[PDB]
Amino acid sequence: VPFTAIAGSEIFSLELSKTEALTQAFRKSIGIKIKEETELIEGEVVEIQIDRSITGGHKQGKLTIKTTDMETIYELGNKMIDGLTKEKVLAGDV
Amino acid sequence: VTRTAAHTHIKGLGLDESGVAKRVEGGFVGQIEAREACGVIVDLIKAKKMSGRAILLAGGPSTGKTALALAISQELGPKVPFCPLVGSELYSVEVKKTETLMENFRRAIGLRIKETKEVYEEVTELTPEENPLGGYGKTISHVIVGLKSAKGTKTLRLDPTIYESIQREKVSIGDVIYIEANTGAVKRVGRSDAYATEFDLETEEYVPLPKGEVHKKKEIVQDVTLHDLDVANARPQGGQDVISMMGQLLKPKKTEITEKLRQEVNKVVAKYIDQGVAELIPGVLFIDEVNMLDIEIFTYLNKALESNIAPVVVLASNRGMTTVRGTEDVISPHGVPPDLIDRLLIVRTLPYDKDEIRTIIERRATVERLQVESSALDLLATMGTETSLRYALQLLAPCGILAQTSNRKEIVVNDVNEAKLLFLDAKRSTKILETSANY
Amino acid sequence: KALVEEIDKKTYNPDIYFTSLDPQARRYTSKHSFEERYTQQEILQSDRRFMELNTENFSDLPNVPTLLSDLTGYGHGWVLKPETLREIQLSYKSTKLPKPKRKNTNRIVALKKVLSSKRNLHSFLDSALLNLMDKNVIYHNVYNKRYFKVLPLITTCSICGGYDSISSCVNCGNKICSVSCFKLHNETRC
Ligand SMILES: Nc1ncnc2c1ncn2[C@@H]1O[C@H](COP(=O)(O)OP(=O)(O)O)[C@@H](O)[C@H]1O
Ligand SMILES: [Zn+2]
Ligand SMILES: [Zn+2]
Repeated sequence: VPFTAIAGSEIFSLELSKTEALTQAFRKSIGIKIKEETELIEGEVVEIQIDRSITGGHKQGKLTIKTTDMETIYELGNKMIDGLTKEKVLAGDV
Repeated sequence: VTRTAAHTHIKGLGLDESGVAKRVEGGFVGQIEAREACGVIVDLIKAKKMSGRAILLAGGPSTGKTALALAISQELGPKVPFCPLVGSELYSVEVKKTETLMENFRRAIGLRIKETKEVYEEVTELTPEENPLGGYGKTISHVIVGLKSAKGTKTLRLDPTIYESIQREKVSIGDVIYIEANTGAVKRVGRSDAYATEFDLETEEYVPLPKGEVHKKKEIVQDVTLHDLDVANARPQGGQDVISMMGQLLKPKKTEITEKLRQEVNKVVAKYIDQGVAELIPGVLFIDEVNMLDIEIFTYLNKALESNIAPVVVLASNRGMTTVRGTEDVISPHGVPPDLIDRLLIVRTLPYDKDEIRTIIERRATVERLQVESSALDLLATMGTETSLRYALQLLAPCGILAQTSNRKEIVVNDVNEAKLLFLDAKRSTKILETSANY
Repeated sequence: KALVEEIDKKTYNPDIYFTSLDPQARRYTSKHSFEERYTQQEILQSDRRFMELNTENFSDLPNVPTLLSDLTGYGHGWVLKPETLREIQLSYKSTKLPKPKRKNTNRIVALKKVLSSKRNLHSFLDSALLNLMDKNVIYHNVYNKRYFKVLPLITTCSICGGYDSISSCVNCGNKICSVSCFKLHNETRC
């Protein structure tokens, strides 16, 4: 339950009017939590293979994600290759 | 998971054709004259027959002006526009307040427009191929593009601009589109489910296969006011080069609307309504705490009420023989100058009574889903009659808190007196602050 | 991304990124009709499995060679048994009119030579009772030419029937969803 504990002296500003400041405070005092049903693919991805864009199969990109529970391989759909390495990281990354 | 704040206990004036009111109905009890006048006014409003009507009501705090305003707003339905904003919001920063008042008048008046549109949608097959007929390199102007959809496939070629739209969407052969033929551009549903599963993972959504016949046709009806059109026309909507991205990244500010734009929008809306596209409805304007306005507004409204498109406004001042804010000697009843009151009439909103106040408290208990005993209800109502109903209204909920902490579902005299002790009122503070050494 | 971040022009190919912890120390490889998708050995295997699916029990379980020869061009020894044929002369003892109403012609003899002919479709292929093109217009008159898929594939779970949380095996390449099924997949399916 976040609060708004601010003295009323600094209501004046050179970027927000009194009405805008009061409206901002009122709308900040009332919050909303949001639940999003996001997904995951966890597990040790021991290798990241990126095959060429073959005509029959547009991406044969192997990548072996496996947790402690099981051993498994996967496949990249010509969109996630740079998703791994937006920042330069290696395989084996959860 | 509910919140009732001094309202949601009101749902209508509760009248009939013959102007007969109901003593307890729609969250309103009493006020026969006020309810009759409000019913007559809203009946006049519903006919859309006039513009610029005005009225001032004399009502003290807690007498029921805001309740009447909310009830009248709900009388016309959600679709009829309304914008009752605080009287202190006029004094803005980035735009002169008379321009803001014109903007609100522009917002208030309503309209209902419509448009019928067609659209085509995965891609069955694809065959691309006119002559330059001169020194030009070539002339590409037709490509057969597939259109899968679900209920039947109808491939068709159009202007090449649709083809470049296909490349713009970057859709593959197994990709579904949604191409409204009115513009020839592409709206992307996403990828398809048939030529899908080419890989175990895909960040791009597979997207459900489109349902229905490909040559989709529909009609849309939207009720949009004119100020949205003005602000949409003011700023650019497209662009590809630096100007568009910098302007959109730039933060627009509130400006002054030119009257030539008013003439233009009136002309185009008249042209569209004459084709049957749009139908006309007036608006409703309300301002509370009006007596704090200055004399310049109080005298500009003298001519602003003569505007031929200005909808019906309602004027609400609670004070009495007061000078208009910023007037050295212009003192008037309710802080509104006589040369302005010579353009409208006066209603009297009066406070409530004993049985009226006790029924108000009981109904507030009902909407707050709490049970009230006769003794506590009568004590609350009585001390409201001496001083103020709002005291009992704001004591109801903490008394329910005390009852819950006492593991009971009723208010007893103990709870109301405990709330009285732990929570004072204005009257008890009128005789206690003077004996304070520390301010 | 991190603007003007550390990079030494090491690969950075948008469609090439190979790394590992070195348990094998290798790198990436380099150097709508089913008849134009896969080869013929696996479709032959699937047809053999389907022809076994034709076989219902011990009666037809060893009949697979006959079915294979038909397709490619006391349990099954024909319906001739005296415990079936020679007994049926008394099985209709409820009522019947079995009488000889027929002259003596080669049709009457064919009533008996073809009766227990010990003849099959395979013998039909090996005999001249029908010409060569009749078996072709019996076989080819059924099979299609090119239409093999016009709606997508399902790829159901092999053992269970799950629809989500699906995943393939490391080296067997068989569809499955539950990791519980993997316990028997790596034992009988992989
Ligand atoms: N006649 C009435 N019947 C029922 N409730 C009323 C009546 N008049 C006022 N109230 C209630 O009193 C509360 C406060 O009224 P308020 O808006 O302060 O009146 P005013 O606008 O005259 O100051 C409102 O939430 C309203 O529900
Ligand atoms: Zn399974
Ligand atoms: Zn396996």
